[PDB]
Amino acid sequence: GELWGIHLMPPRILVECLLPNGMIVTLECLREATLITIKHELFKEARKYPLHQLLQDESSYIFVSVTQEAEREEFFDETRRLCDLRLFQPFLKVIEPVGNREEKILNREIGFAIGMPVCEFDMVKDPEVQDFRRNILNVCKEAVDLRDLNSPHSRAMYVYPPNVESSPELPKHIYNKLDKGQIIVVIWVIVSPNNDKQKYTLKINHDCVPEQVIAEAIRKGKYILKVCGCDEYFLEKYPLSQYKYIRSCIMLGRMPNLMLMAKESLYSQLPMDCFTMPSYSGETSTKSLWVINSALRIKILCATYVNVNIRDIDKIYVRTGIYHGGEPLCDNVNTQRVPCSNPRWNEWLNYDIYIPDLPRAARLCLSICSVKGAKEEHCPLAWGNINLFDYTDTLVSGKMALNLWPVPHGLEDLLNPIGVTGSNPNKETPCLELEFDWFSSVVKFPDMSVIEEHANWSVSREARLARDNELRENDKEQLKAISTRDPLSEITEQEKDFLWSHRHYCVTIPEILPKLLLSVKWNSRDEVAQMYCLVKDWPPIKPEQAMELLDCNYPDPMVRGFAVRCLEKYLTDDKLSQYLIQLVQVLKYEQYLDNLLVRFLLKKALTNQRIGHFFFWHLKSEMHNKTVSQRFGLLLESYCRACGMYLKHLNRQVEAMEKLINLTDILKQEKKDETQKVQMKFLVEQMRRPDFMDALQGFLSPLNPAHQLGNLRLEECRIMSSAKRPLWLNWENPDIMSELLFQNNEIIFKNGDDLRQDMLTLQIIRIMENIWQNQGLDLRMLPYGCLSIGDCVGLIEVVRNSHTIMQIQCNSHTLHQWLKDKNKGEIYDAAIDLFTRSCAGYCVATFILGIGDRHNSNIMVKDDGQLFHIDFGHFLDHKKKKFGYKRERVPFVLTQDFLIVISKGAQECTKTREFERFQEMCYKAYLAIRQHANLFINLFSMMLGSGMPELQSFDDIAYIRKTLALDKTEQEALEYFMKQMNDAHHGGWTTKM
Amino acid sequence: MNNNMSLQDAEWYWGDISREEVNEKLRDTADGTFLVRDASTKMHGDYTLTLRKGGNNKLIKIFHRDGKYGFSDPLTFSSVVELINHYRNESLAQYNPKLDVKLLYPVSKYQQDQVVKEDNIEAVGKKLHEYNTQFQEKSREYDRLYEEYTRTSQEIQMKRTAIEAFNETIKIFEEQCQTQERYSKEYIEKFKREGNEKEIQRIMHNYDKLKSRISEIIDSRRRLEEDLKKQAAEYREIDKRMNSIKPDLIQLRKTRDQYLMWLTQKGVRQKKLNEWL
Ligand SMILES: Oc1cc(NCc2ccc(F)cc2)cc(-c2nc(N3CCOCC3)c3sccc3n2)c1
Repeated sequence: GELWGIHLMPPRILVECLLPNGMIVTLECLREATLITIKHELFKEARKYPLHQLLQDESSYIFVSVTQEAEREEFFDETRRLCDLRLFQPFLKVIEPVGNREEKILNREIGFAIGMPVCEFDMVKDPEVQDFRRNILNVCKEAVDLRDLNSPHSRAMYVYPPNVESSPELPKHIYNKLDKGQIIVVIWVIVSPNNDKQKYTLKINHDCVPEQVIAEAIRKGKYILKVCGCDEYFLEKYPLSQYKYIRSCIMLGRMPNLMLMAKESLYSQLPMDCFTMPSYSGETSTKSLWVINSALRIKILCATYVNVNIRDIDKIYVRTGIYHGGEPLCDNVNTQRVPCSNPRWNEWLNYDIYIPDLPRAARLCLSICSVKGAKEEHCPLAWGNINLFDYTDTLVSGKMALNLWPVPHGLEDLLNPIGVTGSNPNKETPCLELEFDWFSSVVKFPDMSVIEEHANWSVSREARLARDNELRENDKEQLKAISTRDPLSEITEQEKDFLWSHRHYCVTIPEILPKLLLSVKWNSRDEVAQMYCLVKDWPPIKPEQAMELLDCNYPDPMVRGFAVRCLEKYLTDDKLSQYLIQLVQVLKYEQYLDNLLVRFLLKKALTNQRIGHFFFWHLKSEMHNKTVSQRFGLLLESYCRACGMYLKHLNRQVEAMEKLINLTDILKQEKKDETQKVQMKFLVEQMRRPDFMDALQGFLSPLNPAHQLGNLRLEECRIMSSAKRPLWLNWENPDIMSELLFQNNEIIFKNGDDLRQDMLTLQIIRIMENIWQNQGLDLRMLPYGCLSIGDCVGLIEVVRNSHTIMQIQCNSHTLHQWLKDKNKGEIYDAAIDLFTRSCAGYCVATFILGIGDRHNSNIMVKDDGQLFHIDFGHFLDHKKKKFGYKRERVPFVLTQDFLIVISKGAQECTKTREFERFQEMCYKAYLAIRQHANLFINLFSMMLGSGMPELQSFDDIAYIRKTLALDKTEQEALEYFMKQMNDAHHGGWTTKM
Repeated sequence: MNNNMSLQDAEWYWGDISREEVNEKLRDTADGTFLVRDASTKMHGDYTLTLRKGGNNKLIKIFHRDGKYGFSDPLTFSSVVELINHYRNESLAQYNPKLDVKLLYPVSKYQQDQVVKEDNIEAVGKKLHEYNTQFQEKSREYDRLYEEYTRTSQEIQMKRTAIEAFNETIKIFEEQCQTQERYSKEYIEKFKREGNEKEIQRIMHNYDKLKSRISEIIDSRRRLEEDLKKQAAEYREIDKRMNSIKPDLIQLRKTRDQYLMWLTQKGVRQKKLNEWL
């Protein structure tokens, strides 16, 4: 709401105006009024009250009040109306302003974008936080100097980057759709202020450069090509087919409509933004870690309290363990079992590990656990993780207090080593007191030069060794056989000893690095020192393989540092945008706030506004989550400070969503028992108001920032049937060439349900599609837009001309009859082809991922024949629990209704040429995803710390291993897939016989 | 007797179960806890020995060549039972000094047989339906408590900020008293002389109105602190209720899993299982 306890104050309200003479003037206000309007009415009435003579003119003063987030905000922008101020209570203090006015407006705008004040970061004691804020500005200034180097073309490249594919080469089936390798393209040109349009139809090669397309248009330096409908430009000199708009038009079979526009006109429209550096920009005895001759021991002093029922629980205790990522470095140690009434221990727990053998990324994972014929169930009450070494390579010492976190929903593990490190900011919380040893004031982890020194010394005692012995053929084949194992396929102890024995030979097959790293004794400084040297000069690998080394099982700084440098060299901005969801979630696994990955992502976010858009929203969506609020908030502060003019565009988006949150909260809470018609009246009445009309019109779509959302078609806006009250919203496309692409932009707003699962599922579908198109299979999937923007707050893209199955049906032949009418004539074959190809990809895609059961409302069909799915509520068969099946179910079962459409009105739909042709497409598609199984496992492994119930552990990710059948042979996996389709179809799915 | 036992009848042999099913059984188990399964049909080797050591699962492949089994060449054991029972009575330090541990605790496939003593299939099938309904009851009960747990945690966080927002307001309203007390002393003292009580009547009326608002705002902040302690007690109360259901959810799941595991044996039809579940 806009006022604490309320949502909106109806115009007639009183406000306590506090003057600098001492008086308190009550004043009648309206909700629409601006500050200079109220300040005119205040100083009008101020003369009645005493001590008027010492008051100055209105122009010298400024309003001040407390906001919803407890900040003393100074309202410089006096055009801001009263309901948009976000006040705590209706009062307004006038004073004379001080300090840097340019900084204070920027800090409030950054604070509004992030969702918390910038002053909250200033009050942080932790030096890691303040070092981050200072040091990260090095990347920010490096980013702006990059995009201002080749100005003003590089200025335009930041704001309007070329949305292109990774590789310029076309697949064969894409190239064959062109006429002798040429596309027919139309370039529109505006005539004058009169606003008439004239087209220039061209016919050119698919690999032409935008400059050469402009050279052909002038027949039919100065100009640049803009996409009609979007705010998307072809500035860079790529092949014309490499752009996603042109590549889509070839597949869809549409005329690409470009707009001729002046280069001087766009360059002048750019902001030419600024980046000001903010205002915050006895001797110690240092001992080395490897000098300490002592085993690790940690004292658990006491736990303050824990929410336990004394009757139901038998005992409580403190479980602890030393962890390198997910792997325990030694045996987990527990405290003595004490009563729930008095949680107190005071005992030195001895861990079987030598302090020098502790690796750089070693972590103390701990929890308070409850206990319940000599059988007992152990359960976690609260959890917490501490990094043994801090961000400056210093080992922890002395006493420290750790406020523990609530256990995540569904986590039955006693410890949570995957979760974030650091104390809970909420102090009204279970607090475990513990004490580490104190040897010196500062115990440091050694430098790389010292590690190399020990590494050479280590291999010397073991019995140029790379080329001393000769690598045999039997050994060379085994290295290939081990590299073919998927990430979660566990290497054996023979294979670990083999991989380590041939660690020097492993450089010849550099994709074996993740297998080689799992073979290292991380509880042994000898082997880690030797691995550090190999990792230093390791041959670089393909970005998709390097993303494995950023998951929770690879916490070492050197291993991660290598992985980030592979992305710097070989990750395209296409594939960065593709995999951005997973790379943002990976930041949760990082030990420290400052790291090589966040610097890489922040630089790419500030040199590419398309990447920076989603980088903002993926971070902003999780700001409610206190496990990552500080990390993500500080990171957003870096972006919002340095991103330039786009912060103003983001605030218009942020303000638009918050107003849609306010109305849907009222509908869910206050209008719960009202009818949907009366709710629509209330909705329309509030949306009609000017503060809502200004906020919810003239801003960029969060689903795609190229899409401009103009005026609301408020009559066509609706509330949906669900109990969470989703809003079916409808905007005009205000672009001058809208009709060629699309006139109206429809988005389903949503406040109750979680859309991270659909966002992931739709990302995976897009990747699955991209694998098939590259391989040769033309299986048209429809990964529609879906972005999560908050705590169960998200947007969904509406597909035009899309109908559910139950709409068409409400007899088995009804679906085939509808599709024949919509595609009546000689274009019937293309519609059945598209339907069959669409069915195949979604039949395979849903089986692998294990999405919720497909009914007629979940399945949808388009006019052209493209089938697609909606509502991926759960996945990886999350409802295997709440039940007891080990079976891999088939969600999308093709009934008689669907088989008739593939078979073209045949009686025996399961025994035709078209169905057998359909079967082969599913088999080729299934094996295509099986061959890229590592990519998907890596992508899911990066999401384990996200907080989704469906992805908490490696047990949950193992569903795709069962459906793809990675432990089995390729042929056995295909025979498995055939049997699963046969069981679901009750014999209808024909066997190889 | 021991070595002459068949590999099928051995308690520690589990057949073609997945590596995930092995990970479930060895989760939070003691050192030397082990079982044997079939090897991956992609990879070389016949069986896989998974055992615990240092809180970690250790996969050791058992190969075969010409009537002999073992971990590496040369293969010296007659059967897999001879290989296992040898390392049940002797350390694996013989094979590899790294993992100095014996095969102490076999994870039996007759483990469920100890718990579910009832022989009849239909009787066990009925208890699975009963245990599943008791599990689903407490599952829906737990979800309802977690819905409250999140909603309560949110509203506490809304209130916690609002308390600080009240305190900033009170600081400003008390700064307004300081603003009055500062500039009123000079003007009231000039007007106490000259016999102008009409001036003091308006100023002291305005001063009382300021203190009246401070009293109300401090009362509103005081009333909010009672709602915070009230709602914080609900958070603690809900967390106690969930931590009592937590262990019941594990046992009801684990027991039902054993009853399902028992019916996985003796080839019970999938149709019957879904009707019971
Ligand atoms: O990614 C998703 C998730 C969910 N689940 C939530 C939900 C549940 C009930 C409900 F009535 C609406 C939404 C729904 C949709 C979803 N999408 C729809 N689409 C309209 C056509 O374009 C694609 C999106 C429609 S049209 C009528 C219902 C509906 N639901 C998409």
